[PDB]
Amino acid sequence: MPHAFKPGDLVFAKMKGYPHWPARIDDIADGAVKPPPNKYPIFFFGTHETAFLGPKDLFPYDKSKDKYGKPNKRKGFNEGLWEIQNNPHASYS
Repeated sequence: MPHAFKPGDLVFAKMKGYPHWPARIDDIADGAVKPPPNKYPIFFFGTHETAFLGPKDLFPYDKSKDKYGKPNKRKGFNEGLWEIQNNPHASYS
């Protein structure tokens, strides 16, 4: 059975006006800004942007990749597909 989301989990993350996007649940570094309550820090592959999202917008990668893991015109997306498949836990600073 599923657990709660934890840092390192791989997802497609959905925001308004964008396709479901390859992403990970990030850790929060010591001294870094924490997310609001009930929100997780989402690192978006390819763009390397962070947003704060709730579970309603987070689709586990394994289950969802056959639907969402296809090339997209949007800037950073295909780069994001490479990262999530090939080095999803690397530092992208």
